[PDB]
Amino acid sequence: AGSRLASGVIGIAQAGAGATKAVAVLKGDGPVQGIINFEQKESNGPVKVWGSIKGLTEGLHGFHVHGAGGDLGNVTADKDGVADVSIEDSVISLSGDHSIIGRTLVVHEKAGA
Repeated sequence: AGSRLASGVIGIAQAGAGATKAVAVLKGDGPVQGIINFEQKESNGPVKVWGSIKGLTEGLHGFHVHGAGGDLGNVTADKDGVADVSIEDSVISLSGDHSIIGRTLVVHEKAGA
């Protein structure tokens, strides 16, 4: 039994004079679905990750971008199976050589734990 993932590619939403936005539509097995937004005002600036994921078993779930420097820790799903996400991370970026744009966001469907 290898780990089942819900995942989605991180796509560009907007550009500005430095400001970037991106979205990942997460899709997995059964009812697992979510939308995760990413925002950065300036290059090399902190990245605000926010959104929510539904259909997850209650508990912790591995949550990260597939690739180097892509660990965002875990998200916590409540008894409804809903995990609200709200992280600010300066490791990841939406520009440069390690831009998470075009890379795949994944969440472990197996709880924590």
